Amino acid sequence: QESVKEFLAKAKEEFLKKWESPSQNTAQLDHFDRIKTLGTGSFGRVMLVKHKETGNHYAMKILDKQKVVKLKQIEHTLNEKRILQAVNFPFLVKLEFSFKDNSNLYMVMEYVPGGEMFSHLRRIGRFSEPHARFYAAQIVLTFEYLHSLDLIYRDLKPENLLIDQQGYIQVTDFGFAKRVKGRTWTLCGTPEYLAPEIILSKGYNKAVDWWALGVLIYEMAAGYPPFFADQPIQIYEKIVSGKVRFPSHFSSDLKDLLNLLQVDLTKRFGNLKNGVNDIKNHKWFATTDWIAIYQRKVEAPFIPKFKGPGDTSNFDDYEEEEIRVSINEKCGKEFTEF
Ligand SMILES: O[C@H]1CN[C@H](c2nc(-c3ccc(F)cc3)no2)C1
Repeated sequence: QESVKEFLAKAKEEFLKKWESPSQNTAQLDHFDRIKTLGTGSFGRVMLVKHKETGNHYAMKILDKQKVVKLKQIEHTLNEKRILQAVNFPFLVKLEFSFKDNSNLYMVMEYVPGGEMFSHLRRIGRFSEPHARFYAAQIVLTFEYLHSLDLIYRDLKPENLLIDQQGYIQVTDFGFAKRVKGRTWTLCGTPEYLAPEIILSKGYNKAVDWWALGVLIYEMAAGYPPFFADQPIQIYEKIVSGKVRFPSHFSSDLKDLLNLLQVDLTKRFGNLKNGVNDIKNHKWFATTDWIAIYQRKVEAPFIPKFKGPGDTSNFDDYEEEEIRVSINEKCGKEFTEF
């Protein structure tokens, strides 16, 4: 459709202008009050903060430079910030500011108070097909956008999909996203969502995101992932096997679409001559109005319960640790471009 082709051509022009001249150093730490830890990992965490002059709330991702170096995440961290400052799409969390100091790297993002899709899925058990289809359509459009910019996302899982005040998705965590025109080789991603070609250490491409969409749709509609097992090595054996079992409650159209979980990447939907259109035109999506979804004109199946833009009740509790800043600069060379 020409209107879609023209939209994507403008989207790539605007991305490239920011990609080639990235913003830097657009805030500082003492402009914000720290409120609460929203999540934690091996080299970073995310904290709710409030801007002291405007009163606006944000989610601030804080990375310790020395730990980034030690866990071999330098390039990944530079990818994350350079991509986030350049993209713009209705279903991607927005980067508002970025900066660094002697000790840390900071990405200040919009705060989405409805919490992770993962929490809501585990509460209710499983989503109906219409409810799963509403979220899946947003991921299909987001991947069409990212792939047209030559970006692979590589971290799709329910924990990275936040639910906003209108019940739509905001994708967060660009820590494994990368600009790739051909193949790439890094081992990364959560075990249950890895495509076979990642597990087998091959040069892989954007088809790994369409595989991960198949895992996400199965998990939303079943309540558990298709290759579940107790330990990673057992998960990986099931992934490479070519076999999947579907619950009897799945529709025949859903089973047929889940062409996404095709072990041969050269036969996988999203990676054929018609690209994303094989997914968008599949019978499981026959009731989906793609333009209305993009315009946020569809009524969502679920509106999260929260009291206001500072409420943290849809996130969980972590031990609260200091944000320390050394008097000496650490790892200045490695992070020059941030
Ligand atoms: O053998 C026992 C122990 N684990 C099994 C299990 N059942 C599910 C499940 C989750 C959500 C659903 F909607 C449906 C089923 N997850 O684990 C049952």
